[PDB]
Amino acid sequence: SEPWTVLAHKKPQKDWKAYNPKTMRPPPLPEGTKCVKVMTWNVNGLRGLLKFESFSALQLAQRENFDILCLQETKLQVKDVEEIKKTLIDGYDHSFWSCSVSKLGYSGTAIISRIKPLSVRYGTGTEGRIVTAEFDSFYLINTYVPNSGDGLKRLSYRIEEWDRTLSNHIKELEKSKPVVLTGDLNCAHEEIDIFNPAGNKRSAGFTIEERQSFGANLLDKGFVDTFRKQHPGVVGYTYWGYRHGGRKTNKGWRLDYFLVSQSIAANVHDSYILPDINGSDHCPIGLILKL
DNA sequence: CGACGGATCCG
DNA sequence: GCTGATGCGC
DNA sequence: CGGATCCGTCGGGCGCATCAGC
Ligand SMILES: *O[C@H]1CCO[C@@H]1COP(=O)(O)O
Ligand code: NI
Repeated sequence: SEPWTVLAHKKPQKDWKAYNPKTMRPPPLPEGTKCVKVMTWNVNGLRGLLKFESFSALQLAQRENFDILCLQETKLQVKDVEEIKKTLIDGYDHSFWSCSVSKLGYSGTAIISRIKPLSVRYGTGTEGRIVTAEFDSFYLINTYVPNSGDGLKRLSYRIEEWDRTLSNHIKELEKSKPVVLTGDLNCAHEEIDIFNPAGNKRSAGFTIEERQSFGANLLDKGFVDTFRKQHPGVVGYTYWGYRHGGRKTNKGWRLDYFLVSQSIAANVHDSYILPDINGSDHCPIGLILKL
């Protein structure tokens, strides 16, 4: 059973088709084409993902042979890094772990690479949400965006504080070299990125305030949503809530993105989703960027 | 988080 | 010290 | 009027830190 190949939407369109990674993906590049492969996955507790499947990271390298793996919601403490650092995967010696010191066992991002970055820096310019990694031709920012929560308590903090600082961080990097922004942006951009847009108008993640900041602070600053631009009018989800068993019915959201600067957006070859990989409420997404 | 009614618009 | 029960915020 | 909004409230599943009880 492949529920992601079936189109589930409350207000769909005739031109829309459900994402099928078997058929809707292009084939890999010729052996030797200078490129870089990046994967992103919200693990919803990395210690819980490994208790479920120990080889979750290895089975990604076996299926895609990525160069860089970006993670969100690792829910790791600063003391838990070294033990995970040795038992997650081999051959990726450059792993950087930003953990949350405010709330313990909460949030937490990571960037695990096999190519040595020129420089890595957490935060802008506490909850482990920003990891900027410099490379020979581009920055790579792995981001886990905070949620407004029940009652939209942090909605003003999300719009006037987080989305503004995140945008200014990305543009200051573009002054040097282009940007590949990945991670859990925690926002369903358009109505095609959610199965029930009408029923979540006031729900955190699909509020109009968050959706306008998705365009203003991010896309309208010279950026492209690779998956949407590669597959215009194609429904694909990267999240399914446990509360309603949404993964068995494909009733989900698209919260994980690969936003790439206009400079190198043409060099994007594939922006895919792997909805068959279980172990978390999210599923991994990938990017194949030509160099 | 999304499901499910009651109650407000509203053209 | 180890296992289960509890309360939290996605 | 009556379909299309808005909105009040619950039932709900999970990874973590924490906590007492054995
Ligand atoms: O249920 C979704 C809608 C808004 O945020 C949650 C996703 O939570 P994350 O696990 O992406 O932080
Ligand atoms: Ni989550």
